[PDB]
Amino acid sequence: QNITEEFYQSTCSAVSKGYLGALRTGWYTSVITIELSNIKENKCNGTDAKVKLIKQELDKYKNAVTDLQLLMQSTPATGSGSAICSGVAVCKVLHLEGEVNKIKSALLSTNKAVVSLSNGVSVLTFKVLDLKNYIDKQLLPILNKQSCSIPNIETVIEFQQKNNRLLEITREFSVNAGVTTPVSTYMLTNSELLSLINDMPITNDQKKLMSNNVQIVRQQSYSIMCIIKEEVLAYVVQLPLYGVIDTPCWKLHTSPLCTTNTKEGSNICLTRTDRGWYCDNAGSVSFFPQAETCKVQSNRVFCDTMNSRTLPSEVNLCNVDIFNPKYDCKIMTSKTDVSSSVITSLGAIVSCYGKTKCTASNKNRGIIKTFSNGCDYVSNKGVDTVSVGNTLYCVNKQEGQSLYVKGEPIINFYDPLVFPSDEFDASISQVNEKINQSLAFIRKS
Amino acid sequence: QNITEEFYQSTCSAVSKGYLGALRTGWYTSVITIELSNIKENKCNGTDAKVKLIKQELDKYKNAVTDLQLLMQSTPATGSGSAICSGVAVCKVLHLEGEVNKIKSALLSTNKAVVSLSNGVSVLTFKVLDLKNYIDKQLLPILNKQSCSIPNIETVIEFQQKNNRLLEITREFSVNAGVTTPVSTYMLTNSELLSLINDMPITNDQKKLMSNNVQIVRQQSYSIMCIIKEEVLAYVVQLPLYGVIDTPCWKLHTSPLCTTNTKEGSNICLTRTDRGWYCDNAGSVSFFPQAETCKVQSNRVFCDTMNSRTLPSEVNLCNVDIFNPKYDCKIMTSKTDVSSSVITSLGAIVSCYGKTKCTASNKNRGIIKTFSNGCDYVSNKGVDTVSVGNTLYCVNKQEGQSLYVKGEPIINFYDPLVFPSDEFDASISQVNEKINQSLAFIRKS
Amino acid sequence: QNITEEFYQSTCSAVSKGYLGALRTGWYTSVITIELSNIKENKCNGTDAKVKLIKQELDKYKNAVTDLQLLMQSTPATGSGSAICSGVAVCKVLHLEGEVNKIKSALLSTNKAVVSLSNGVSVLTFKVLDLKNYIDKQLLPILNKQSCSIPNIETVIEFQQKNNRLLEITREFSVNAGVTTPVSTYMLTNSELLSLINDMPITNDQKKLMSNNVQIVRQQSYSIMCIIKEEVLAYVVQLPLYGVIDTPCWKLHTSPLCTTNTKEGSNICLTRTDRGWYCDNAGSVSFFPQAETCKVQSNRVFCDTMNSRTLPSEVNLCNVDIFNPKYDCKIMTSKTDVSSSVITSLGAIVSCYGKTKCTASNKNRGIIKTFSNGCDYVSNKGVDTVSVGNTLYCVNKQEGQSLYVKGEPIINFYDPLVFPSDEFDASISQVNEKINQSLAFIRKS
Ligand SMILES: *[C@@H]1O[C@H](CO)[C@@H](O)[C@H](O)[C@H]1NC(C)=O
Ligand SMILES: *[C@@H]1O[C@H](CO)[C@@H](O)[C@H](O)[C@H]1NC(C)=O
Ligand SMILES: *[C@@H]1O[C@H](CO)[C@@H](O)[C@H](O)[C@H]1NC(C)=O
Ligand SMILES: *[C@@H]1O[C@H](CO)[C@@H](O)[C@H](O)[C@H]1NC(C)=O
Ligand SMILES: *[C@@H]1O[C@H](CO)[C@@H](O)[C@H](O)[C@H]1NC(C)=O
Ligand SMILES: *[C@@H]1O[C@H](CO)[C@@H](O)[C@H](O)[C@H]1NC(C)=O
Ligand SMILES: [Zn+2]
Ligand SMILES: [Zn+2]
Ligand SMILES: [Zn+2]
Ligand SMILES: [Zn+2]
Ligand SMILES: [Zn+2]
Ligand SMILES: [Zn+2]
Repeated sequence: QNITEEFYQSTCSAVSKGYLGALRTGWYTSVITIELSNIKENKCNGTDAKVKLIKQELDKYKNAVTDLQLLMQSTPATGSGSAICSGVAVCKVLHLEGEVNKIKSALLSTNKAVVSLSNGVSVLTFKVLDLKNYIDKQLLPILNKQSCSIPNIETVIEFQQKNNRLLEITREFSVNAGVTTPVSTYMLTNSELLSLINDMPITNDQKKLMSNNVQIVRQQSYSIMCIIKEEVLAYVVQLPLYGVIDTPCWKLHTSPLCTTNTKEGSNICLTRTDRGWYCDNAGSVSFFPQAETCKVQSNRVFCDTMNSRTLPSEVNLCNVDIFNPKYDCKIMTSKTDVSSSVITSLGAIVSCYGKTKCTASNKNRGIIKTFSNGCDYVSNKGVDTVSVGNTLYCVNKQEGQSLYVKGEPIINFYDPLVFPSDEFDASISQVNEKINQSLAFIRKS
Repeated sequence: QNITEEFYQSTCSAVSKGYLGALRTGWYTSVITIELSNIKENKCNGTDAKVKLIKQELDKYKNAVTDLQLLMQSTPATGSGSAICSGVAVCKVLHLEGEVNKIKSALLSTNKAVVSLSNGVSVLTFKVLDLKNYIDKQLLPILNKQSCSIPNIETVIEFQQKNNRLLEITREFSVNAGVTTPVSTYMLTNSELLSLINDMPITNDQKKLMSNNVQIVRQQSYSIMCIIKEEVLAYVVQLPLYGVIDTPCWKLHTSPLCTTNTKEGSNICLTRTDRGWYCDNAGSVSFFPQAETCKVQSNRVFCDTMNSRTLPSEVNLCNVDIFNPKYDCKIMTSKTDVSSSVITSLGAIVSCYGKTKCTASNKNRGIIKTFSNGCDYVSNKGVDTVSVGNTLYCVNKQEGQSLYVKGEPIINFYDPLVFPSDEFDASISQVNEKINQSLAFIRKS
Repeated sequence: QNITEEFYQSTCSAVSKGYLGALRTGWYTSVITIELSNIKENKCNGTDAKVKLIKQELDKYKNAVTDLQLLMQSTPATGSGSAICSGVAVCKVLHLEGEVNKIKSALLSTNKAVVSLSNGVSVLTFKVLDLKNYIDKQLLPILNKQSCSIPNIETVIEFQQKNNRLLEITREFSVNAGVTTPVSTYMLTNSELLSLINDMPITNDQKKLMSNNVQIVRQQSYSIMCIIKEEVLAYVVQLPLYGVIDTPCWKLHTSPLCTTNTKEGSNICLTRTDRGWYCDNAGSVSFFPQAETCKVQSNRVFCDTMNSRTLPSEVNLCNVDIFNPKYDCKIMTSKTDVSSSVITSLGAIVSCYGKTKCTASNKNRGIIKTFSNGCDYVSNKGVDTVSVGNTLYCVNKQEGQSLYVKGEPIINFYDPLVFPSDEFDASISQVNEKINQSLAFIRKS
């Protein structure tokens, strides 16, 4: 909806509100079949280039099938095994005797058909390529003789077009140990993907969402290779199910908050930790530390709960009351006062220290704000770039309202001498108790 | 052989035993040649589309050769230079005058031939593509006249098939600064790779291993571009030699071990460090911290010693006796009691703290175990998924025996007040001495 | 110029001097247009394979245009937005009404033309592909009838060659959300890149530099997709401008510096931090912590200031005087004495501790130096490999002069008992004051 921002001068942090989240909570698997031709090598009298070209392209069909066969005899484990158990279970059903015969019967007349497997999964099966029809009708009557018949150059070219998708799928499945991500258009065409989305047991408001963000759907999908058996090549595409739709999502941005003394070695720093995406999820907050686990389309966010952290909903109160022991508001400390900048959703946080020249300029007006020593913030309204030292950042031109929450920087509440300057993932209340215990050691003496 | 597991309740860690390791200790280089045609651009009377198509494809042959030439005038350094010295030394020999003339003579009649270079290396050379034969026989008599002769569409298509492998190799060598990894099927076909494996100075038991794991061999190989000189395109493929075969390998899994007090801010945590693959290697243990440096095929492990750490064999005794100062059993400490789970080889470790809902469910039975506060473990026998908060993990369905080693969690042996909660790569005996020194400061006062 | 090295025995660090740097400080954008044909699907009497092949390839042209259209309706945000503001601003100008009509007029007769946009940018526009000319002249008179005319197989093949570049560009723009990097030869051919370099407002000495390192230029460039409007496909290529040329650049290499006591648990370690590339830049030093932000061609370095840190020029004095509080010479401390090696530009630093077998061998001479416990260094003159434990490193064979700066290891100046063994990003003067404060706590008692 409306993207807004709030910069907290007290903690040198910003929160971008107003995002609508789509959290993946389930998987929808689908079987993709390719009708193959069970043929063995045949040698006949061949000389003219058209016979050679067909036999050359026919061998690329042969090596592609054998490459997929030795891939399933020994399949190397992948780091995606903890996320593909839903689709891997489907490949084990197809390897059972008689199960490939079922999908082979349902896809006898149409491209799409629903198939009830022997494991209780009513999966939707597609036949995206038919090589048995082309080889047995156009190639076998030409090559299964004493001397090879002469094929036309149209047949040589038409067969290279059909065989191409098989070769490209074997290429991806071989280099990725049968589990590929994202799902390419070779694994599933955009036309096939939209038709697959439409047939999903999801709401009409949810089908419009996945259809407008098909590239994000591909990046959050898996393609799993199953088995080759009885002239059938089958592989499972594992598509995301977003059980959480239109949930509030905020992104926390943090920057170092140091003191501004004039002698280096006499300054202490403080920075909020656990920056990233926070979204309401099932009575708690799902935090996403990794940056690539949430795809954004500027109004919206698409996250995967596979790489998330479950936090109490009180964690959002660290932005308004950080000194409350009721919520573990975590920080890191040091004595490294180096200047930096963070480009937020509607502006930029600037931490300027030392002799560094920090500024924000407009392309046609020039320098419109020069930052002093400390932590500050600037809106994107009228600002194009932000320069910190010899580094120039670009400000996001997204429309929205920024709110500057003025307040005393909390680093000024700390006596420098007894400060813990080597804390990593420490809570605010944790550090204060460590300071109260270290001050008693000076009180008695 | 038999994959087994041992979960240590005292240290919240699991060790997966029974893996057979294959550690790379050497390199076997091989020269791959492509016979090129030394031709310059020729212009003749051309109009019909077949002459244009040949000249268009002929220019793609020309720009591909010139692109490889300017790549060798200035070749950017790569991060693989510390691992390709064996193959880079071979390219420098070919750049010597008269050395390319030798391999050009040995490959005069056959595709494969052994060549003794001028540096003491008896390397095996392959001729995988012959473009000089096709250009000089089928194209030059057509184009080296006053007016161009009319080539058939079979020639136009047959030349695009042969020229394709050259264009794809130049594409990989250009984007990767002459050093590509893994070695694609364009650099070396599966047929050429198996034939190359067979001719290696390794045991017959070792040839069967590399032939059943060709994809892992590709991922642990390098393709290095040499020189283009005297109508010859040569590049070295650097293949792995596994001097260590069938060595015991165990994978250590660790999870946070915290106390279970009811007031947050009064709990301390502890976690074993240096998780990853450990393998016996030459009287010591080779530890692999990076996750991608060891490829697994579920019975076996394929690691590269390039990114390994050499540890004394006593490091394995940290799983049975962690408090022994004879071996530096390292841990990290904090006060961050956040729930998490780790999917092991035969089960899952669960560290549950706070209000987090941790559970393990079966697809048809439902919740079969609910974890309480602390660190626990569950077998894969009967378990399909593990849920921690809003995150659901998939359990590996590998067959094996798990062993639950009961014991008091070592975190209970620590007084919370004087605990060091900010140690990173500290030893157990190191921390205890720091606690004995900090307790004396309270003893005197 | 001349690459030299200096190893500091006192700090276990090496500095490789003599590199000439090229720091990117600006962007030069250019518009790349592809003339498309505004056609809708037409159905006529078609049977022979040539009509089917044209209509099949024509649909791949249709889906490629529609895929680029739905990509611009909703474009996912990328992590490169902070570096593509220069090029993104150009795409917004083309989306204005009447602006695409201007470039469409300038490119009416030639491939290249300068166009003054409605935002003050005098950009250079290229027309690299003309599909409207081929479709409207060779395909529309064949297909826009009652029954389809029979096209020759030369037309079917000639159209697959022209349409291929469009399909490959749509593939890259779709998987990368309209912002691709590096810029492939499909986005911009080597012939087009060199011509684009030549027309740049840079010095003749600067054009020779970019032309000899086109692959590095591609890796530091961006390709941004603009809009499809009025039979024109336009996208911006953002090329680097190196405002800093021939600047001195040094690379700092660090290795752990531990004590050599015989009882483990009684040793302390120390390591300089902030290793990487340092270059003089505008009166300060630009430090590059990330390894991939600087491309090297062995004489030269090509860095991007987008991911850099601005430090005072006094930071170089940490190599000759580390104990001076005037510059924050930062270190990290621990008690982890594990052996390791670092391959430098002209040699190798070796930190050998414990029972580890550290050595440096020559291929024909064997072991030429055996390292003892502590930190040492070896030149590349006569050395081929360096072995530490079960790990073998390769030494860079670059020509240059090494200088061994002898000195007492600074770790011996520290009393082990009161040492801070858990400091991360701490300054030398910071740690010494923490030791002076901890010794007073023992002085009074
Ligand atoms: C967003 O802001 C506009 C004002 O520009 C307001 O009219 C609208 O109601 C806001 N949307 C929501 C969901 O509050
Ligand atoms: C064609 O086949 C015959 C056998 O039917 C064989 O004798 C002859 O050599 C073949 N022609 C070739 C191989 O060119
Ligand atoms: C593996 O376990 C089986 C029991 O299922 C046993 O018969 C076999 O000997 C074991 N293998 C080894 C190498 O001990
Ligand atoms: C063909 O070649 C002749 C010279 O031999 C030249 O005069 C003529 O223009 C050419 N035809 C073209 C270029 O179409
Ligand atoms: C590099 O070293 C050579 C000596 O081998 C010397 O002649 C030359 O002047 C040096 N270059 C520079 C720029 O100092
Ligand atoms: C050819 O077109 C005619 C109409 O003009 C139509 O009746 C006929 O069925 C077509 N032939 C086909 C579709 O094979
Ligand atoms: Zn069929
Ligand atoms: Zn951020
Ligand atoms: Zn030959
Ligand atoms: Zn693990
Ligand atoms: Zn035109
Ligand atoms: Zn280095």
